[PDB]
Amino acid sequence: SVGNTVLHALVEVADNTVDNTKFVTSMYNEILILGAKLHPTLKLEEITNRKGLTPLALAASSGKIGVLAYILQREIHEPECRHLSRKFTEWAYGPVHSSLYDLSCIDTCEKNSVLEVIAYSSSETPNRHDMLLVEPLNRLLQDKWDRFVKRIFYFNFFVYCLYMIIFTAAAYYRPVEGLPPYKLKNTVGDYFRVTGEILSVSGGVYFFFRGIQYFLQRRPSLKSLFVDSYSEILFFVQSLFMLVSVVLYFSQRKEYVASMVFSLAMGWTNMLYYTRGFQQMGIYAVMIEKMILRDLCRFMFVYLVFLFGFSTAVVTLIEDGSYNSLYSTCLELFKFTIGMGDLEFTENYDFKAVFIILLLAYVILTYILLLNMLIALMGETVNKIAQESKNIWKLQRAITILDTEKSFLKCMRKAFRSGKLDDYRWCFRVD
Amino acid sequence: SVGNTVLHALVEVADNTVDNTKFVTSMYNEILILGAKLHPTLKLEEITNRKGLTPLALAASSGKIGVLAYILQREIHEPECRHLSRKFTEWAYGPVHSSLYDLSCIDTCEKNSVLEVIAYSSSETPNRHDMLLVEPLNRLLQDKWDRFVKRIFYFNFFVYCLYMIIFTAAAYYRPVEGLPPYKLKNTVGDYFRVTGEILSVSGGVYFFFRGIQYFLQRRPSLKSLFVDSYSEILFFVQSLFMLVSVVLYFSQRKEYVASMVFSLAMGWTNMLYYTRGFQQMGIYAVMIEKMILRDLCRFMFVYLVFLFGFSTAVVTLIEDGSYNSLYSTCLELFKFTIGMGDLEFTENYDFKAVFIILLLAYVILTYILLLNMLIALMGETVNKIAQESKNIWKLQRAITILDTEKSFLKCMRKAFRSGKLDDYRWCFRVD
Amino acid sequence: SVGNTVLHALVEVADNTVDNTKFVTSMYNEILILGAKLHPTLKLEEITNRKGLTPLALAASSGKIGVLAYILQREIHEPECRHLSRKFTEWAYGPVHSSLYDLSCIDTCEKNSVLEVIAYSSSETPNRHDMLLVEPLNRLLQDKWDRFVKRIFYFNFFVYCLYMIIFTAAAYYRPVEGLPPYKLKNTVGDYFRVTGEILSVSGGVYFFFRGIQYFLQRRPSLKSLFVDSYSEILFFVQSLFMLVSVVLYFSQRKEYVASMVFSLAMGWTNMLYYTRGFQQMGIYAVMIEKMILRDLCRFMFVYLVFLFGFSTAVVTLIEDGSYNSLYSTCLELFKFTIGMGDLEFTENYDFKAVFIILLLAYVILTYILLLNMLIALMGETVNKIAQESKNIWKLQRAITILDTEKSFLKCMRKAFRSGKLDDYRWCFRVD
Amino acid sequence: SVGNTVLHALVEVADNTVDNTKFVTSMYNEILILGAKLHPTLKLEEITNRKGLTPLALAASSGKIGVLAYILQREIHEPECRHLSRKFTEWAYGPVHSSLYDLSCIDTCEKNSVLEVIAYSSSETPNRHDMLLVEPLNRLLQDKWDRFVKRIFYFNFFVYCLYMIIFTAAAYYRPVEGLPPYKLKNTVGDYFRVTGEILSVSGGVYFFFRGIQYFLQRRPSLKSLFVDSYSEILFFVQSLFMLVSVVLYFSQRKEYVASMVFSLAMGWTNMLYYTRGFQQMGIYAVMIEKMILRDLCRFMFVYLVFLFGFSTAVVTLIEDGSYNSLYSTCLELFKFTIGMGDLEFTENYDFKAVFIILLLAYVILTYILLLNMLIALMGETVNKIAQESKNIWKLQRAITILDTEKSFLKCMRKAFRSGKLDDYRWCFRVD
Ligand SMILES: C=C(C)[C@]12C[C@@H](C)[C@@]34O[C@](Cc5ccccc5)(O[C@@H]1[C@@H]3C=C(COC(=O)Cc1ccc(O)c(OC)c1)C[C@]1(O)C(=O)C(C)=C[C@@H]41)O2
Ligand SMILES: C=C(C)[C@]12C[C@@H](C)[C@@]34O[C@](Cc5ccccc5)(O[C@@H]1[C@@H]3C=C(COC(=O)Cc1ccc(O)c(OC)c1)C[C@]1(O)C(=O)C(C)=C[C@@H]41)O2
Ligand SMILES: C=C(C)[C@]12C[C@@H](C)[C@@]34O[C@](Cc5ccccc5)(O[C@@H]1[C@@H]3C=C(COC(=O)Cc1ccc(O)c(OC)c1)C[C@]1(O)C(=O)C(C)=C[C@@H]41)O2
Ligand SMILES: C=C(C)[C@]12C[C@@H](C)[C@@]34O[C@](Cc5ccccc5)(O[C@@H]1[C@@H]3C=C(COC(=O)Cc1ccc(O)c(OC)c1)C[C@]1(O)C(=O)C(C)=C[C@@H]41)O2
Ligand code: NA
Ligand code: NA
Ligand code: NA
Repeated sequence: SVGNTVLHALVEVADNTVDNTKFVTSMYNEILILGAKLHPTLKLEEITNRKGLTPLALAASSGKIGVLAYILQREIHEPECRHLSRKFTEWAYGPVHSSLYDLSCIDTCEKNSVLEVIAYSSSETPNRHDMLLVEPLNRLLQDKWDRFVKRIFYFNFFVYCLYMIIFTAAAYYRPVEGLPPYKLKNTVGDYFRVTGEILSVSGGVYFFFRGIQYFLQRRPSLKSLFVDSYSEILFFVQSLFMLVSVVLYFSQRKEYVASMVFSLAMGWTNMLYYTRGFQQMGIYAVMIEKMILRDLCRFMFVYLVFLFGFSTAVVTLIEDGSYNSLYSTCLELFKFTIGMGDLEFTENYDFKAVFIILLLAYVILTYILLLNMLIALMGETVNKIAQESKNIWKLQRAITILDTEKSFLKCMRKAFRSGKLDDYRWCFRVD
Repeated sequence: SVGNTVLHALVEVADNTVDNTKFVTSMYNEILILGAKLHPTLKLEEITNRKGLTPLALAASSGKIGVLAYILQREIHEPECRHLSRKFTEWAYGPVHSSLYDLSCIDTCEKNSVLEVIAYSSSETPNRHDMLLVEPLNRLLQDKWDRFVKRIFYFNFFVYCLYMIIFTAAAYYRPVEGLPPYKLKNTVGDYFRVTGEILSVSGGVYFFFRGIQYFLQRRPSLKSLFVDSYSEILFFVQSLFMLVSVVLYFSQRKEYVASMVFSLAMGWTNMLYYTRGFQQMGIYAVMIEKMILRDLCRFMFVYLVFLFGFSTAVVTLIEDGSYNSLYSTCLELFKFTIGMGDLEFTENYDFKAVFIILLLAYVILTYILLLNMLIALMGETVNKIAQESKNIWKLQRAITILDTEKSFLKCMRKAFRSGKLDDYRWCFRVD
Repeated sequence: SVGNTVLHALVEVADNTVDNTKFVTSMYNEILILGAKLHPTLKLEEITNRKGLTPLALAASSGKIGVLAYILQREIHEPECRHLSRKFTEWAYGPVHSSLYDLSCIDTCEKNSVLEVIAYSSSETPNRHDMLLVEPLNRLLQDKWDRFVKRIFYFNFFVYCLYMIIFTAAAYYRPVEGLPPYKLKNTVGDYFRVTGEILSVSGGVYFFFRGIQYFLQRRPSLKSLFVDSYSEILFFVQSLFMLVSVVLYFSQRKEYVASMVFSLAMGWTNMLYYTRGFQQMGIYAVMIEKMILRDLCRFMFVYLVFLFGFSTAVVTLIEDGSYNSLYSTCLELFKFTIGMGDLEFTENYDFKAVFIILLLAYVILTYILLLNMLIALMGETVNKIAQESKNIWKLQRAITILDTEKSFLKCMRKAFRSGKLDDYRWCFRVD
Repeated sequence: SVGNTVLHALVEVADNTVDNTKFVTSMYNEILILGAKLHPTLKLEEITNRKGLTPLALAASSGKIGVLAYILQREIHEPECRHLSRKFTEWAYGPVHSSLYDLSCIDTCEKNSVLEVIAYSSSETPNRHDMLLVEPLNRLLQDKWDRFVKRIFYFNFFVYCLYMIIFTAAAYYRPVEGLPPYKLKNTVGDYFRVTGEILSVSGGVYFFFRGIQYFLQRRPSLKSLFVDSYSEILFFVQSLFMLVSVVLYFSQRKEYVASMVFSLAMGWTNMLYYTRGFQQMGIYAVMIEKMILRDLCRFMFVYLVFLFGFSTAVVTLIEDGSYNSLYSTCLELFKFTIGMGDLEFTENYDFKAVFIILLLAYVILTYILLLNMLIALMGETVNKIAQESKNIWKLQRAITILDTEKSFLKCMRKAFRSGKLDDYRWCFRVD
């Protein structure tokens, strides 16, 4: 009905349990063998459904770990069936076994490769996180990293550091005259300043168009828009602030500074994107992302409810006879959170006992709030957050490898390890 | 002796263990079959005890989850006994099993339904918390939520937000002249102000009478008054502050403001009641409630003992030669807890070493106390607090559904799924 | 060699493991039966060693919980041996079994009873903590609590509250003239003041002599002096401060205030002693004690090493050209711990970069210290600290019951449950 | 190929698992027996590879705890093979077994002893950490500690305390005249000052040469430089600061103070080195070392990225119309971390909303950072950090014993327990 065959149904049946995995594996193997015996001329696994996914691509995209692990490491040691295998063993010693894997459909299917569907999954799949631990995929990604992607990624991080340093210098040394745009001066420092500004705007345009390219190629669902693509959204919003700053700058508004500094701040925090992909340092940025997306909404809602309620109570209580505004009272109550609450910031009230009782209740409740946030987050420290962060680190490495391979910047796409070692299957030697 | 029958004794025997659950289940099944064979004209499970509870209602109210799960999903596949079943399976596929459950006695018994006794239990029962996860009850509550209760609850939350915004505006813009009540002025701003005040008092009266209705219909035991009914108590106390404010306002006392701001503060914090029912955000309000009721007493007693002891020591030590009162010293020592302790807030003493030693001991002991509070709370985070909070979220969802169904605001009570599909058992189709 | 018999050796063999406990139980039963058959006229278990301990008292004092549990609940249902049993079951129903336990040697041996050795042991024994959960002992202690000790303990806590309130009032309203003792005034307030002072000194003398009595009766080893007897030490030191205050007061030194306030502070914190014995509120009172005795020494040593090192570095760096003392610099660096560190508290230096680097290093290191303290304490929260706190709560209840029974304040010692129900064995009915 | 024999390769087989440990045990026993039967005159285990390691030294250095445990406790009870054993039982009681272990190759091999290779390994080995718990090694190290090393270590700690007190006094009382060196005055205070300075520089020279000696003896790889030899690196850097201070002092620079205070601060914090060796107190210093080396880098990178980004945004936003420098803004934003952030530290801007939004975002993000650091560190508290800290404590105790034995300060190296009890195997009695 959906253009698929029995193998896609087999992929759908599996639920990453031992018995169902073995059942699906047995059916998959027997069906492949019988299909080869019935139709030796047909490629059984190359039929794509209406979504353009092969059974291997469907297993990769659907989060079916057992099926993917079986298929990628499938090996056959009987006549009339060796042509259906993907793994081939070259040497068999005690501790080490050297074997050739098939890179076909893993690096490219011309629509949807295995690494692409794994990396660019919706993140709502059951356990895609561990799919990169499968031997051929793990070693392929590590080889791609150590070969050429590592240097390219470090170069991109260095270039981003230069871009941010130039942006910081250009923004720091912005002229303080009124009503932009500003006329240049013959002093060399001003030529360096405008060169830095031009480079900053160029980088902003680059990130803007890269963000548009990402959103058009990925087409986020608008429900998982922030769950995935978080770093891309932050880079795009930083570029949006940069371009709004350019518009305000040429529109003769000093409010361009209001945009620019936000972009500047975002730009520096966007260096955490490059931190992700490091085994030790990337975990921290991953945890920041997950806390902001997942655990910050409820805390900020409850905290702002308490802050607004008690600030409205306090500002109602105080009357002039300084701080008479709701904003000032909100700031004074927020100061308690940062350990700078005066607790006698005004005397412009009647019923001092009421004012002090309100502030003490706010303090006690706010510390209860912070304590409950801590407790709620520490309830998830039993192997959950650590495993999730290591998994996201692996996924970021995979995504970086895929993006760098997509760019290649050399008009040359060849990045295979062993080559076509007839069975031209793009072998991959693993020792 | 208490008007009950053997089935209620069977309910009492069970203790939510596998062996006793199976034993009680076997006895219940055999008793029902034999009773139907002996008295085919009698409804065996409809006999109520002195408390008006059927054996199903007793199992639900008593926290006997195994017996409840057996009864609600009871199915019979033999002649002469099909009329004793509640579950009826109509289709049996691999992944799909479509069945009709019996809603009789779950939505209403005319005195005590299953959902009512589960939701309004004393909370001291063994395992009521997971009773809402039993398939017919979970599906029924989710159906009621998604059907009509979700919109009504969101509307009530929106109306409460409007009420609180109006109250905040009316209280913020209160006149600052002396000796209320204040004469209405012809300016439109004062017409809006008095309209907002009238609406605020109307909402206060509404919450006051709803609190009275809740306490009269529930009749809390005065020992679990705060363990359950916490949100209702907070709403009622907020309304009490509002009405005391009205009395003081018309009694020509400025002290009405002292009441009003507390109500205002409480009103905003009472928005957390609407937060409960959200799977992610409601856990925070649940944790706040549990910490205030359970853990705050211990910490507040120990902290106040240390604060009062050291403040009495300090105020005794200092002598005039500002802060000479016990209240001022208590505030100055409290300031250490919020990171604003001066540690040299006065020089009006002899024995500077004694004063500084007292303050340092207070600081060290207070941080020891806060550390031990953290430790004691973190000792309870091993899958306990999180599970309790998820359970309370489910219970609040059920309570919201029951209250909304009780109101109905349409002079129409019927909210059944499948209707009378002869055996008119108010079927509920689950797929 | 040590005056003991076979039963004491059997007690020593046990190590609170299932197999060794069963072995010791079998040997104890068989040797008791054989001894009764060989010497029917002798009481086998009444022989005491050189320490005055019976085998039951040795098992209780040595922390051999399995042997104690077997002996206290020993029951015999065969002829020629019933006289060797302690438990006597009178009724055996399904949910309830009504039995008589032997209180002989549990309430008194005239030297060392079971409850006395359990409560007043060094606390270094293996599992004295769970010995109070043994059915006869748990029910006996709960019965003693609910019968008469509960009211006496609450009365003592109330009297201590009155004593501390009187002390706080007398010390707060101390005269501010120089050179005590102070001549009285005919105003009634001064008569109340001197009456309060006399009552405060009387309470101090009472606690002084009670502390002496405790230390003479227990004779602490001076190595477990603080691990046990912590509350008694705090009460004794509070009384010592009171008596030193009396001496300084009559010695014409204002330094009596230096003593008095410490006593006052200690007195208020000593209310936590009465908090212990409550299942919930007592936990903090337990945990604080442990943190002071166990976890505070190492943290304070490391923290003071860092504080003193960086304070010496800073005070060396700064030079006059206010804070030039080591004490002032130590206070200014301590202020960082309480969130009140200025970070520019002086400009009296050369090399501002060095000063700021030192302060930033101190801040980062101190927050690492606090973080590592938290981490180390949280590493022991996996059922260890909480269980110890519950156990110490039970032990404090037992100690309170024993002390109250020792006092009795009625010239009447009998507090047995069932009496001499021939075999007059001071029965205790458990249902 | 590497100068080894079969025993070394067999030792390399083990991976500290039960099955491979048993396999290696059986093969090692059979190889030794057959070699003795084939070559009775040869010492089978004395053959060293190109690294100078015996199979025992290889098992110890390679972190093969099971093989080491078997070899060190090897015992033989058959003829023609007793000469191959190391453990010899002298008495066999029920709870006590008194046996003689062979100290040969444990105290010295003349190149690489067992204790030396265990203590001075790279720390990257699988399970060297628990090798010190092997009965002969644990008892030997405890015997060396209690015999003579405990007093020597406490003497060294006392001498270091005197050195640091003298250094603190000499640096505190440094003259405040310009342009060192300072001329000695005839007043006795300056004689004490110059004596203290000479002693401080002498201690610095001592630690400098001891650091060089250590680095020459170990030759760290420069990649594991800080993970092991952290304490020696800190002592060496303290001495480097001392000697740079000496050079600047005689170079007529006041900047010597800039060096001296660092060597003062480090010196006091280097007392934590002596804290290691206490069971309870040393864990804190171990945790500080691990926190600094492992976790501080990533947290400080992310924190400094946020601080620098928002400081650049804020300093760009503010314009003169005080704090106009990036350094001042960085300090003002750092103040939020220590609870002293003003949140209105300047008004020299336009767009107050932008400034306040930036500061609030920085505050919220920084507290998210601290919360995530806490969470990440608490995720590793499930028996991981505590066990590693206890292990490193045991390692430091062993290192202290080895260094003290290396010094001996008595021109006498003999420290064996039982001596040559014929078979002169340097027996060690364990009971
Ligand atoms: C798009 C979103 C969701 C976002 C954009 C801005 C407004 C952001 O605040 C938030 C909301 C916020 C505001 C204030 C405090 C905390 C969170 O979170 C990010 C967003 C969140 C941060 C903090 O997190 C990071 O950017 C670090 C980071 C971690 C992992 C990544 O993969 C990453 O990719 C670039 C970046 C930085 C800001 O962009 C920033 O510099 C300022 C001034 C505000 C931060 O909104
Ligand atoms: C009736 C009780 C028990 C209660 C009423 C008042 C006085 C309360 O303080 C307490 C005690 C207290 C006082 C100061 C600090 C902490 C706790 O807790 C609640 C009560 C507790 C809070 C904080 O908790 C909440 O109301 C949020 C909430 C969570 C879950 C809910 O189901 C809920 O239902 C409305 C509300 C808000 C206050 O009502 C408030 O706004 C002020 C000024 C004080 C709080 O007393
Ligand atoms: C005898 C000891 C060991 C002790 C006596 C004094 C000096 C003490 O500080 C300590 C050390 C100290 C000093 C400063 C901060 C923390 C700890 O701990 C107790 C001692 C510890 C405390 C804090 O702990 C408690 O007394 C609460 C408590 C808990 C459990 C109990 O069984 C108990 O019995 C009375 C008391 C209170 C003080 O006595 C006090 O009021 C002042 C001014 C200092 C405290 O020394
Ligand atoms: C060589 C390193 C790695 C080191 C040397 C200096 C600069 C150090 O800061 C660090 C980095 C640093 C800076 C500021 C805050 C935290 C960490 O960590 C240590 C180093 C770390 C510390 C804190 O840790 C300790 O020395 C305690 C300690 C624990 C365990 C040990 O075995 C130990 O051996 C001596 C010392 C103290 C300093 O030496 C010090 O006194 C000052 C002023 C800075 C600390 O650099
Ligand atoms: Na904290
Ligand atoms: Na924790
Ligand atoms: Na603070």
